[PDB]
Amino acid sequence: DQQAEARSYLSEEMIAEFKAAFDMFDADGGGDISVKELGTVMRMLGQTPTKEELDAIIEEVDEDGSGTIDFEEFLVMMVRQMKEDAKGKSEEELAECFRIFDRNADGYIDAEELAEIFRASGEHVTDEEIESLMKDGDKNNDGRIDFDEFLKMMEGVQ
Amino acid sequence: EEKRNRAITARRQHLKSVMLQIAATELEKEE
Ligand SMILES: [Ca+2]
Ligand SMILES: [Ca+2]
Repeated sequence: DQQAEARSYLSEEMIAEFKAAFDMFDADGGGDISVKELGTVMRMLGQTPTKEELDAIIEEVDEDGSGTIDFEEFLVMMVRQMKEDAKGKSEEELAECFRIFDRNADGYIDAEELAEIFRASGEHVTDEEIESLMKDGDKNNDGRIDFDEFLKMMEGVQ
Repeated sequence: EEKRNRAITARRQHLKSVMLQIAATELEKEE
């Protein structure tokens, strides 16, 4: 149900990598893994919950208590954790970056405005790069990105 | 095959970090 959201919130290459690790600890080959393997799988993909937090998670996902979790369950949870653990800029400071980024002040940052950004940087951002940044950032697909969408994209970024 | 995407997500996460700097930098020059 509230899964597709979690799916949406994650990029294509992320869900592609998450699987990889998941499948890795899936001998049963039933798109299933033991809750005693969660902590370690979550470690492979950046997350570092404390054993007490991993216990909380196990209680949430596996409520009925079978000792395993599927991939859609993995997703939904991984995303919540990623969010919880977040440690990026606040709303105030992130909104100021936004207005720096919105040249015409239409309430969006568009493809063109995007590449206008890395120009100030000494880096070389490929056309696709710009397109992928907007791709994951674009959630209603309006072709651009508004503040609220800019928040998610900036979630816990340093 | 999955090494690439690992890189893809990395590069992306990095560019977002850059964005914040560019922004920050520009926000100081506003003085
Ligand atoms: Ca704009
Ligand atoms: Ca959008």
